[PDB]
Amino acid sequence: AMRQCAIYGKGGIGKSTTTQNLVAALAEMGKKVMIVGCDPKADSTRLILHSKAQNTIMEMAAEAGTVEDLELEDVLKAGYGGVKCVESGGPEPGVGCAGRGVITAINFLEEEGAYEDDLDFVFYDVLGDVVCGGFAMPIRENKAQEIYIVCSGEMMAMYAANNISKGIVKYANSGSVRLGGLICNSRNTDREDELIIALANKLGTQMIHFVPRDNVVQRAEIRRMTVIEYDPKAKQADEYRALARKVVDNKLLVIPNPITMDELEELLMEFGIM
Amino acid sequence: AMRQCAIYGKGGIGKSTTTQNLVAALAEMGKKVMIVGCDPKADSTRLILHSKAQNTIMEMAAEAGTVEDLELEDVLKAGYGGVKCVESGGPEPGVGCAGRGVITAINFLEEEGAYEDDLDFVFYDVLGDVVCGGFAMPIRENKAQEIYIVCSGEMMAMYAANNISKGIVKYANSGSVRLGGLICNSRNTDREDELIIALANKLGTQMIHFVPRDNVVQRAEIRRMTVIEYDPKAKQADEYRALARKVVDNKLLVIPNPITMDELEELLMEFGIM
Ligand SMILES: Nc1ncnc2c1ncn2[C@@H]1O[C@H](COP(=O)(O)OP(=O)(O)O)[C@@H](O)[C@H]1O
Ligand SMILES: Nc1ncnc2c1ncn2[C@@H]1O[C@H](COP(=O)(O)OP(=O)(O)O)[C@@H](O)[C@H]1O
Ligand SMILES: [Mg+2]
Ligand SMILES: [Mg+2]
Repeated sequence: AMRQCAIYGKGGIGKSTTTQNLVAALAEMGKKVMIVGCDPKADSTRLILHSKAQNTIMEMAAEAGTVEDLELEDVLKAGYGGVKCVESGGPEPGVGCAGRGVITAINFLEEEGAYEDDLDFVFYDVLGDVVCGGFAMPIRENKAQEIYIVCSGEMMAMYAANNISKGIVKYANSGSVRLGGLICNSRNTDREDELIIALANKLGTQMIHFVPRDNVVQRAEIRRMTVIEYDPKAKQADEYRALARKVVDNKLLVIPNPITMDELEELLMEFGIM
Repeated sequence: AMRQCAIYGKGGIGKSTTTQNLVAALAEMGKKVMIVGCDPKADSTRLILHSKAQNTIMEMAAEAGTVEDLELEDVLKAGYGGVKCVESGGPEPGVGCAGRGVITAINFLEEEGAYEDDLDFVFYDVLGDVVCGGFAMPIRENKAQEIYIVCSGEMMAMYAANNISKGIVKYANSGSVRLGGLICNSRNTDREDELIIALANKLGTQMIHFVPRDNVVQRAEIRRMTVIEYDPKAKQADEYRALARKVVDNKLLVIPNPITMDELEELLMEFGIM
């Protein structure tokens, strides 16, 4: 068995930092993981690979001629803890659909046997500001059974979580894609944990972890490293270990209950965030 | 003559708050303005209309049968200072292309004569996290000659500004779409103004205004109002008046010079933001 998970959320919310640190913690535990980058920013694997970023399947297929001329062993790269890494890529801005590389990449990985029985987890790191094209494909085509949404007390981040949840509902008649939890990536605001707990309850899920804002993240990332590798004794490393443990142990996977803008605004007003 | 302007930027950066306040300041000056909402969030006109939001062209065409059964005078709504307002709308998450409503809306406005000679400005408020589909249409189809990008010292906001600039470059062989400036919507961080000035210089544009972070915005918006209308004496009202004046007087419209991720990271490192 292997658990296919996707991390969604609005841009800049902390998807890639949270995913790579969570996965490093899983590898530290003994799990075999692969990360599939599904964001055109294409820096979703750099902290595992100690790298600037990673060359993308779209880039690599173009140099090889066709995606058929690519070999999986040339594409997947292993970094910290043996974690395997790949980036989808996408067309340049203003050219075609920003999500088109995700479809090509996931199909390539499936055909070439990347989903080896020894893997324990796959994590897709997916742009979540729009839920369409290749960005919706992990949900529409039943690729990620467990969706975790990174958000914060920011209205836009909660709105994005609600929109992703609407996408999950739309495809619930087929497949088994479910909402597994919200991850609050703290803005260091008061009552933010309570706000995200309340949002999760309205959606029917849970706040699986509250990730604190901590400067050690920036110091690790300047050195192209997860906190797990950079400073295994840091408080923040233990936070990512707690998130990883709760993901491993999580059994709540629901069809969520999207809320109205009225309910979103009411949540914001109640917890004094405004 | 009328100047067609578009406000782009990543989600949550301040596009709609900045646009509606800028436009209220223009109306206060005596300008005739229309705002075209091009973001699926569809709350780009609520502060002009004193409203929850505005029903969208996609919603309204569906109830009327066809977009041909819609009348412009039923669609455009006027609020503070006579500013005219319309929302494109878009499909639900997971359904088709998130930007498809923008194409329908702009074509409807053009055919129905919305671009009356008496208008001084049109502002499109456009989602900027992906530059594709209907979100690229104002650039691809030469609808907004002057692009202003709202950003901040946040790496993701600067990355988005760079991506939008790449879209402008891609279509520079036709039409007259140009980058008019960056608007820094402050995160209250040190050297943020200098950082955005430096980014603008590398792109070949300017920082047209630094908008401070000010709680009066939240107090105005709780009451569904621009700061201009809510408290015309507020310091922040004068900030939006300064932005509006500089937009009116701006003559620098360039084909920008997009930068590398290496240059973006170097900017961040230099100004001590990290
Ligand atoms: N818990 C945290 N503490 C401190 N900084 C963080 C934290 N989470 C994310 N960041 C910083 O926020 C920025 C954006 O995070 P990232 O994961 O790249 O977002 P996304 O992938 O959602 O666009 C990065 O500079 C990252 O280092
Ligand atoms: N200069 C500012 N000072 C205080 N709050 C602001 C400012 N600009 C924006 N905001 C707040 O930031 C949030 C997001 O702004 P908004 O314009 O809706 O972003 P976007 O349209 O880019 O998604 C809103 O709650 C808004 O009130
Ligand atoms: Mg990322
Ligand atoms: Mg907006």
